[PDB]
Amino acid sequence: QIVERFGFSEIMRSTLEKDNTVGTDEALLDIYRKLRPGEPPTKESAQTL
Amino acid sequence: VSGAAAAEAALMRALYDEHAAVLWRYALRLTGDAAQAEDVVQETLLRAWQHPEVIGDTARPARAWLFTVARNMIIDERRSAR
DNA sequence: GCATCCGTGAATCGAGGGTG
DNA sequence: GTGTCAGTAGCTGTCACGGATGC
RNA sequence: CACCCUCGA
Repeated sequence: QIVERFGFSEIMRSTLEKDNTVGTDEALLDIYRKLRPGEPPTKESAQTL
Repeated sequence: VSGAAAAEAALMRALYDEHAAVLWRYALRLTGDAAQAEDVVQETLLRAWQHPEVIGDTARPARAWLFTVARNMIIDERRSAR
């Protein structure tokens, strides 16, 4: 669906391609450990904030 | 044997990783000073290691016991220190 | 072997007044 | 002595430049 | 004295 919305631009396609991790529950923990480092990452502890 | 004297460490390093980075924030908001908070955290966790009658019952909230330790130490500094 | 990012620096003197 | 969730503010509205730092 | 403000050539 992301490709569906931002497909008219090559820069967004290249962003989704050059991405490191894929998955709804993966990028979420990525954000958590970069936003509040040093804490155990719970799926719901990140979904809450 | 020696594995037990190592189990003590691996028990602390396993609560640090789950509670120090959160206890820090508590003392931070209450002091507005990350340096003191840094100090208070070590003071508190040393007491924790010194008081094993609290972490043994893993099923009970340790974090909740820690917050009060710190919250008390800060005010102890906030006595007639003015 | 090379782009990124770190650290350095950025006019002179002078008056009064407040707070931590 | 302490014991159920218990969790920053603030902020990027400067810039030119050289060279160690790092991918 | 630490910062802060306002100002003068």
